[PDB]
Amino acid sequence: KTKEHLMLAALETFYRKGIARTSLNEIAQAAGVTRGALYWHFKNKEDLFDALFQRICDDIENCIGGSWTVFRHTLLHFFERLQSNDIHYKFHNILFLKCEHTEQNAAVIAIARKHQAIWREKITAVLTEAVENQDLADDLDKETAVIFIKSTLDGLIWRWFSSGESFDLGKTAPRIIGIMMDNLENHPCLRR
Amino acid sequence: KTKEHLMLAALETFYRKGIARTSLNEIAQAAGVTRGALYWHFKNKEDLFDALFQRICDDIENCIAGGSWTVFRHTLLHFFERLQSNDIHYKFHNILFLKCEHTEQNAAVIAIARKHQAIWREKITAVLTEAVENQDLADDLDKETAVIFIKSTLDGLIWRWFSSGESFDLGKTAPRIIGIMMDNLENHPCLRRK
Ligand SMILES: C[C@]12CC[C@H]3[C@@H](CCC4=CC(=O)CC[C@@]43C)[C@@H]1CC[C@@H]2O
Ligand SMILES: C[C@]12CC[C@H]3[C@@H](CCC4=CC(=O)CC[C@@]43C)[C@@H]1CC[C@@H]2O
Repeated sequence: KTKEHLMLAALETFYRKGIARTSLNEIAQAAGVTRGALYWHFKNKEDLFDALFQRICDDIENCIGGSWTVFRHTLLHFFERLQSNDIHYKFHNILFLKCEHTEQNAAVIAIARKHQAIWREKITAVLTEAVENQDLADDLDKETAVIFIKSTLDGLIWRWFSSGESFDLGKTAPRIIGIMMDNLENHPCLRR
Repeated sequence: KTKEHLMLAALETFYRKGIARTSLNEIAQAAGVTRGALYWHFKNKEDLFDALFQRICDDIENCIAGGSWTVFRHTLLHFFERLQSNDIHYKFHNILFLKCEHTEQNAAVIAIARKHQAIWREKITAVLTEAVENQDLADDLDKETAVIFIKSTLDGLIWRWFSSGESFDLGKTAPRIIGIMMDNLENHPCLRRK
């Protein structure tokens, strides 16, 4: 029952050509099946992409003392896996570099926005649990903190991919995370 | 001259269709000129892209005017203000971050973008060196890491704003981000050489 084989074929084709220029025919041909066999498992490009997104989010929550400490470990492990896990590597490379916000990709981009709001929620919860445990201040502007966290991580990923991986992510990621963590805990500009 | 018209028509077409699906024919059509009149001024899509990037880079370098590290603060704030208020800068950076897939077809356009990145990396290194000499930044500052820190911090704000459909106020967020980032460059020990 390996609907996993069809996902990995879409991942390879999205990786090689981008999402806009990938056709269902290509994915089926790459997965070595008929259009009909592909269709029984995934109606169209969006559901392939949604399912890869789900696989990524599931790997993250699997790998999951203290809530704020766990969060630190989650961000660190994320950038490790970006380097050592080929699916995580190729998926985020697609998300940041091969997903033009065109009207051809409108439904893929709605999918991505859907997981963005899930992730915003998981962050808002971590921030609230951290306020309660006294890791963050009570006047933490949580809404700007969520933007702050997402921008920081997005910028490192975007920088690393868009530069052709020209720097050592294993050296650089802990320092970016270390700084961002310190700012959330201490910087006045992140409060109301 | 007439180069200006052709360049705006390229920018609109890149913003509508992205760089990869834009044709030189369409740009000519959009601009009201024959294919041969365009080719005279711009030999290919890459030349148009390069022209637009230079004009953006020229705009920023023009708007330069206590202490040059505090000037850096200003030009950074002016960048994010221009992004929200200037149509060419908004469209151009939208195309750069959202409509420029890294396929084999765009590789020449990406090379052009990497060339302007390197110009900007050296411009950042020079601002950091002046600020060290001035002692706005510790002489101990790790300049290589700091440049990646600066680009990654700023890139992340831009990516976040464009890819989320501009669902937050850049005018209020960007000054906070810039203030934190510059605080970290002066004070955070993670940005020193040891
Ligand atoms: C930054 C990001 C959204 C937020 C994600 C992040 C990956 C790590 C992470 C895991 C969580 O448990 C909370 C959300 C975060 C913090 C994602 C990587 C790309 C995406 O834009
Ligand atoms: C971050 C960035 C490179 C560095 C640029 C930045 C725009 C603002 C800017 C102006 C300068 O004076 C130096 C370089 C910087 C700081 C660019 C926006 C996109 C690009 O990736």
